[PDB]
Amino acid sequence: CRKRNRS
Amino acid sequence: VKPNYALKFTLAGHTKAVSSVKFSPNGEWLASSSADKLIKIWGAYDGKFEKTISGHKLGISDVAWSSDSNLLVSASDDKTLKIWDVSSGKCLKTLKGHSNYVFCCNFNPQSNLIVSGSFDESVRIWDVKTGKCLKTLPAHSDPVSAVHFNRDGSLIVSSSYDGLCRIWDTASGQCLKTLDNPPVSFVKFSPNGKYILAATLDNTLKLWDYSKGKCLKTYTGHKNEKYCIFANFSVTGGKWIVSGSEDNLVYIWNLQTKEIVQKLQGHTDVVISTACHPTENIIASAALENDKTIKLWKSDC
Repeated sequence: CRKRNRS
Repeated sequence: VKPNYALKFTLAGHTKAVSSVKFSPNGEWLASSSADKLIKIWGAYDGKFEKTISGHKLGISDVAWSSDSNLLVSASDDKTLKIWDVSSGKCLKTLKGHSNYVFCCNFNPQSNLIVSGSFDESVRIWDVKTGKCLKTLPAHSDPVSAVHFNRDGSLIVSSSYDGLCRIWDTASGQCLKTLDNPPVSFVKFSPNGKYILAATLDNTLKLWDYSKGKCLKTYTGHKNEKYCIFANFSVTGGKWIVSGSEDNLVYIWNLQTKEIVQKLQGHTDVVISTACHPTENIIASAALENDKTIKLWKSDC
């Protein structure tokens, strides 16, 4: 999940 | 005064975003983790592919080496960490306990303990030999972006999307210090354990005096608002700060003067991870889904 922009 | 990093090798083979690259302490290898669920081992000096290590059921956000370069630990979205024998590629232990994605991990210098951070907002401390969870810390109120031991192992620094950087006593698991409150997306101790380098999602890196609780240096010019990008101290030649960036560049700053001294161009997506080789002036960088490669860059200084 480091590859995703967390919002 | 300034380095002259130039691209020497591009390492292809992951099939999704690469999340983390790390050099082994003995300098021989680069380990990479990816969202493709795989760990890959590469020769640090020639980029030669060595092996693929498999077993996680979902992607991996971080990988870390033991002190003696013989083990790896990986943090996955499958809610586990895995301890690997690098020589055989075999999974030695699966660390179960987190209730959400495991995002970050590290051995202590003794390499008898692993520290982990998760989307479940906790930091866990694990026994390497048995795989058991020794301690669960209610460390933060949002996902834990980074965990790191200091050079004698007595401290852990953690960071989180909750805006906090905290320092923990390893032996007792109790908080020693808490440092606008933008999300803190990365943290690590300096080599000498006197400082902490912290990235925040406002395009800023800061060098903190741990004991003093004060900010000594700030590094800007790059882009970092969205992703948890690794940052490094480079010490083999000139004393630099190195970080990836969301404009697809690797940035290198003069640690003391805070000036940008180089920007490395070639990646075609966010540079999510950089690492500095322990003895040679070599940087490894890795990028997300539109790129999926690792690059090895070398400098004279």
